[PDB]
Amino acid sequence: KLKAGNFDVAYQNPDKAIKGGNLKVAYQSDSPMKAQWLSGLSNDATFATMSGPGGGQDGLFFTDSGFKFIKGGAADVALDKESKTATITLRKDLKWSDGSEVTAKDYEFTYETIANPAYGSDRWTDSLANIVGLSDYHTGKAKTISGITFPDGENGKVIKVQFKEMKPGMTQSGNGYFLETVAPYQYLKDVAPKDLASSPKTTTKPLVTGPFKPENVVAGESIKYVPNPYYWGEKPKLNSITYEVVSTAKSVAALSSSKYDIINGMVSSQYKQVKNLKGYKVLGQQAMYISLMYYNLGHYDAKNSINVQDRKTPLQDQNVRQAIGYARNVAEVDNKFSNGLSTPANSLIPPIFKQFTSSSVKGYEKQDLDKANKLLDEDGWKLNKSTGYREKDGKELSLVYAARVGDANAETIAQNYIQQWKKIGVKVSLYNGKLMEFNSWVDHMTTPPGANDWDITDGSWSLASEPSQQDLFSAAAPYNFGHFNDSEITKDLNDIDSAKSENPTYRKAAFVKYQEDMNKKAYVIPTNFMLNYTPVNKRVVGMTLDYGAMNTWSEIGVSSAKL
Amino acid sequence: SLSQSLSQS
Repeated sequence: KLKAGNFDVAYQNPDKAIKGGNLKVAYQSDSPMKAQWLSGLSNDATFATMSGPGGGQDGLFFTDSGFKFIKGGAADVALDKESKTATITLRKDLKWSDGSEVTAKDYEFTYETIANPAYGSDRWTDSLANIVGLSDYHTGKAKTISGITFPDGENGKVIKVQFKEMKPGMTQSGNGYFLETVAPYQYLKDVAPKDLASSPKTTTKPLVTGPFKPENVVAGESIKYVPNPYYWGEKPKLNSITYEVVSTAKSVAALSSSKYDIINGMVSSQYKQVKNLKGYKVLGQQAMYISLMYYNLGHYDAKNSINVQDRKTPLQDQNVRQAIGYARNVAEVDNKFSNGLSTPANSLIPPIFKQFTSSSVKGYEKQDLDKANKLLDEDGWKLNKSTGYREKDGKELSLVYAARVGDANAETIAQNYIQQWKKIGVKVSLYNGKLMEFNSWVDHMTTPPGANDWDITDGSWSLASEPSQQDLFSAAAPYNFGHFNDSEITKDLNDIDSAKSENPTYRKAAFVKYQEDMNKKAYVIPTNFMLNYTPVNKRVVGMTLDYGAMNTWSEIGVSSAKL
Repeated sequence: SLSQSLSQS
């Protein structure tokens, strides 16, 4: 029995919030915190979440619950179809936490932190190539970005962005075609680009725009947030918020002891323990999330920003990629371990995207060992009965699986897949014989040109809030970890965001074709959709998961003091 | 979220 969104998104607390209070929040992470306050230089969900009280890496725009931009946040955005432009207007009273002004240059500077390769960002995308002049800036052909202009100068509040083509997602946060954050140029301008990611000024001592500012950061561990007096909006109720990492093994005990009021990111396997805690209300919602299995198919040319699908491997054969997908027992694993919160995915577009997900698309959600065996046969991988593995030209079908650390069942689940692959005559071993630590895995995946010492890996994403996956899979994106490059897929991705896709009927058809083609080519295999849950101590007032709730850090409080 | 971010699980 899969649980449905029949969780509550809000804890509607009838007790009044006090003036002051010290809220304690944790993110479940077995890896150390990676503090990076600049959105362009940060790749991980853990810190993006922990940065929330500080403004979420200085996000600019408010949205509704469907992620559509609305007016009244730190900035407004207006589109003009026929000029092919966006105009971003920063609030007159938008300030940094040192009291300095947020200006137009701070918005343009975000684009430089990603597009100028001297900063070492991993967030270049083909989506950004759609801004006039930005590709030429990115390659060093131009020293400025011609498509970004300032109607009232660099120290004004207005920025105009010129596009090559408009994209249907532009009405929605997470679209990727224009950026949504500011970076404090006056604070950071003297830091050499290569040094910016490791500077105290982007790690332990940042400037921020949110309702709280990080008074202290303990590297790898925690943030002490206090109210930011220069915040333009609603003054917070709380005196402080501490935000800390907590290990998977210590999470449940930290709720029993009231150490944390809220823990974010808790694994499906712990839900049975958490649901029984009388001092807590458990909130939940469909996760803006996908997990997937990647195949290593090439390398990344960083100088020229292109994934090159040139790796010599049996995984270049579609039948082999498909077989390895069909062999997994994802449903069996989810049924045993996930407490009904993980559902085997049929495609890469998760159910939260209700219009553009396709429930009738068939993927690898059902194990089919017979089909897997047939595919390998027909591709010439014949079973050596003496060994129980398949061969070609005396070469064994042997692969390396870079499985990751996780919860108490991670090694068991990885081994369960290795055993399923043995049933289809594929020999699979763990990378260096053990599960990979997360921060190490991220480095291994993102560092150009890519490694050649793995074949299969698992990734999972806190997805951008607009369903287009250009920024996961486009030919120029370092986030395409397996480095596939396929003209059919590139056309599919582009068609989803075409002018014709301003019509939602046409865009739906485009999303369906993309979902089908990705499953057929099998460069990646969708793994799981999830429901997320969040325990909240009963003393917390004004907590809600509603995606349309824009002022929660200012509104949230406590009804009694912590012991 | 406003961007794609890598999750530990």
